[PDB]
Amino acid sequence: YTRVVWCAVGPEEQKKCQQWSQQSGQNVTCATASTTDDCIVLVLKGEADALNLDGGYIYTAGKCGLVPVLAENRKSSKHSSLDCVLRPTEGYLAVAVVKKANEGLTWNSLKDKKSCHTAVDRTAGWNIPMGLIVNQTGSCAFDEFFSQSCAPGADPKSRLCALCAGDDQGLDKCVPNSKEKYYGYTGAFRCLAEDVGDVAFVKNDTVWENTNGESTADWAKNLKREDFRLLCLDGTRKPVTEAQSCHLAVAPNHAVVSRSDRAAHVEQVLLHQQALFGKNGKNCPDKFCLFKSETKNLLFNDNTECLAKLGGRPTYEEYLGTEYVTAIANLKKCS
Amino acid sequence: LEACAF
Ligand SMILES: *[C@@H]1O[C@H](CO)[C@@H](O[C@@H]2O[C@H](CO)[C@@H](O[C@@H]3O[C@H](CO)[C@@H](O)[C@H](O)[C@@H]3O)[C@H](O)[C@H]2NC(C)=O)[C@H](O)[C@H]1NC(C)=O
Ligand SMILES: *[C@@H]1O[C@H](CO)[C@@H](O[C@@H]2O[C@H](CO)[C@@H](O)[C@H](O)[C@H]2NC(C)=O)[C@H](O)[C@H]1NC(C)=O
Ligand SMILES: O=C(c1ccccc1)c1ccc2n1CC[C@H]2C(=O)O
Ligand SMILES: *[C@@H]1O[C@H](CO)[C@@H](O)[C@H](O)[C@H]1NC(C)=O
Ligand SMILES: [Fe+3]
Ligand SMILES: [Zn+2]
Ligand SMILES: [Zn+2]
Repeated sequence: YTRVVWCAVGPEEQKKCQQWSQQSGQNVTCATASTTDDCIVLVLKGEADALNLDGGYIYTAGKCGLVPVLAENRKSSKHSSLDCVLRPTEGYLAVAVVKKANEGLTWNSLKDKKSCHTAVDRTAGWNIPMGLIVNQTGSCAFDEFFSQSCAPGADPKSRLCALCAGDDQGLDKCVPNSKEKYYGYTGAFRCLAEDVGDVAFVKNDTVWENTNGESTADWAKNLKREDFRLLCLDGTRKPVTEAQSCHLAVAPNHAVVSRSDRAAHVEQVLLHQQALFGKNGKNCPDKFCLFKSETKNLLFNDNTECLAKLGGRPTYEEYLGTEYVTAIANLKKCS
Repeated sequence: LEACAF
């Protein structure tokens, strides 16, 4: 009275959710769907209570009446004395990353190159760069801008899925869940690391967390930061240490959404679950860590220090911020 | 226009 039903997107998330459910003594249980939109529909039906969402997906969910409950908060610098749960979120930096060896690729020569995106409809992977590109080109044909891409959730026969690899059997090409090899922040970055794409739209933290031994995964373990450059909007290229002055946008942190009528109970249960399984949690690392998944960002980003309270009981528009909402709205006019 | 997508 009552259990919270989390929605897991794809089978790797479903497995993590099932471990969480077991450890929480079924205080949390799991529904699973193949895509984040299908999870949003399970919550709208009442077949699930909540899930953690990128800002682009919060827009879809919020147009349908779901509300933000708690936000991811990653390691800060300022606000230091404040407990993680009470500290205001800082946003993350959406960036365009290329290889340093691909000399002379800039923001202004992206046309006809190969791109890697976290998925359609996500902030850094899609809404920010494609919104900027539609605006700059004066054209809605963003599906004709890059010669080939991996943009999970697009039509699998279209050139926006031509670079996606599917799963270890080569099935599920372009599905927008972690079974697609190039899904998400770490998939899109891998798509660039392997030179499948010329440019990856991810965030600043991705490049750091998957280079210089920060990841031990096969594909990442040998990557060096100095082999990558960020593309700035003024046409310059900078080292990845310069993301504060060479980003596309500042994104609102991923956050938990629920139906409005279950938001308070979801919130209470999550605060208690993170005291057990969170960053310094009573049962992490012995038993289960809610914010780890071997770099695969399952359910939550691996870099989440806590889920934090939101100030001002914000609506989804308030949480995303007016400017981002308007940019999404403008880009969605193309389709 | 301004509605839910589902
Ligand atoms: C792509 O281009 C569209 C069209 O310019 C951009 O939409 C525009 O967004 C701006 C800034 O958010 C809006 O400006 C104004 O801001 C002031 C106050 O700070 C506010 O008082 C006004 O109501 C207004 O919002 C502008 O209205 C909005 N325009 C349209 C036609 O919707 C969009 O941001 C660009 N996309 C990206 C990703 O940069
Ligand atoms: C880009 O992201 C990286 C990774 O999150 C940030 O570097 C981390 O920042 C915190 C606090 O400043 C440090 O304590 C961590 O140890 C850093 N991690 C690594 C792996 O180096 C970096 O600050 C971000 N850049 C900007 C401009 O926000
Ligand atoms: O709107 C911004 C912004 C910051 C710096 C430069 C440009 C825009 C913002 C950052 C972080 C956040 N916003 C909006 C609310 C918040 C969040 O996580 O929801
Ligand atoms: C399950 O939830 C109840 C009520 O909040 C609580 O008494 C119990 O501590 C919870 N246990 C775990 C393991 O999450
Ligand atoms: Fe995101
Ligand atoms: Zn900025
Ligand atoms: Zn308000």
